[PDB]
Amino acid sequence: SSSLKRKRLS
Amino acid sequence: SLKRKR
Amino acid sequence: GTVNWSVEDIVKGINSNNLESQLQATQAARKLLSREKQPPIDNIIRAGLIPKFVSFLGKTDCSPIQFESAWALTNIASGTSEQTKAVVDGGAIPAFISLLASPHAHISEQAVWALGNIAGDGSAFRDLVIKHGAIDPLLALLAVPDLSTLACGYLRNLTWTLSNLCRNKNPAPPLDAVEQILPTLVRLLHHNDPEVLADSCWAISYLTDGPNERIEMVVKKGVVPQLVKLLGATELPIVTPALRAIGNIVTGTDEQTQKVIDAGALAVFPSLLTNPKTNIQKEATWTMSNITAGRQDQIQQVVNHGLVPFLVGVLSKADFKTQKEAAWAITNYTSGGTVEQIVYLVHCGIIEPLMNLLSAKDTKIIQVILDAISNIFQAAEKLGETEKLSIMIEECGGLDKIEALQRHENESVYKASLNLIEKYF
Repeated sequence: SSSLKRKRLS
Repeated sequence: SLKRKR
Repeated sequence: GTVNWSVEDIVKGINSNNLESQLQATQAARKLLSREKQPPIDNIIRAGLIPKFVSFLGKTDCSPIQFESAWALTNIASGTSEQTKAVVDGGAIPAFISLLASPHAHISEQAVWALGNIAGDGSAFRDLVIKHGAIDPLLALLAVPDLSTLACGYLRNLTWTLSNLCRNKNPAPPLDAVEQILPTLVRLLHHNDPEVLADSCWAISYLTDGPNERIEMVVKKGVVPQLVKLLGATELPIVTPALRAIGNIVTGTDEQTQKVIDAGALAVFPSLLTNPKTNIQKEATWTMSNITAGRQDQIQQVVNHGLVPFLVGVLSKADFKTQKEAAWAITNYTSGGTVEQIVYLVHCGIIEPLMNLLSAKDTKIIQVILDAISNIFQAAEKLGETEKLSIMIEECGGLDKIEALQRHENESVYKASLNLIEKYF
């Protein structure tokens, strides 16, 4: 799907 | 009735 | 400055009695947690930093440390369920919801993002985020006359977090929460940003994945024509969730199915059933199978749109998973169709690829196919053209494969195959 969770990167 | 859910 | 600190250094700074020292250490933690290569999430958790981060969320007098801690916590919550839980256990949910009302857009955005990760973990945390009252302030962020005035990244994050509030199925989201979110969702579905459109479609596909009462809540909002339009988008990340949504909808009542037919969905399927992405072909064929499970007038629409040759095509050559869905589509068709519709199917060349698939090492598709053979013979009996059909099957090697299936491991396979020969061969 679209991702369950998202990390915010630099 | 012949329907198939995901 | 704050690049590549040790966790020990971070702890030392956060434990100082000094707000600026705490800010610098928190920013250092955020940079650690932001690196692509194996961020030390568990070390940060084990150092006991989460309660400190959560308390920093409440420091309205120091918006930078609010932002840095929100970001840090966002990235902890982006991890495993155990890591997301640590964030929730630290009291982060009500603190983030309070931050939705921040005067600083970059801070409210980060709060939106964090809540998306928390809700995205599963049904329980989703429902817990909803119980703490997140939906009203989230929707309020979108209460503007024109979505285009919002920052692009900001709108994308909001849309993504709303979709996670719609996601997961045991149980599905509270009906009242879904009712509350849907009008904003409908509006986002008409926005012109491809990522917003993708995530809006995902949300709708989640909401339509369940009992027919759930489907009806969505269909009653009049979104089906917009979904069909998005079904024709050039962007694969939009077509995929649009198609999942449309497919979900036609698992519903005949009336709900008729809505997607009325909206013109079937004219898109020549492209979808030959699409280069195997997943699209598979989902499209599954969708067709549920449309051929409909009324005879709906089967007739499939015929009128010239889609039976496309079904023959997929049955003839496709990824195996797609072929199995085509098999279903055919068995459904032959089950509910009129004699004339069934005759048409044969004249389109269904028999040979149908027979070719009987050699598959998948007992399920075999049962499906044998059922279809049965149905076509039943129609052929009403016409008395059973001889002609038997020959057709023989001339293409079908009788051989059916003869073999008599000695099959599965009971109903052996049974159905012998029954066919003992009645038509």
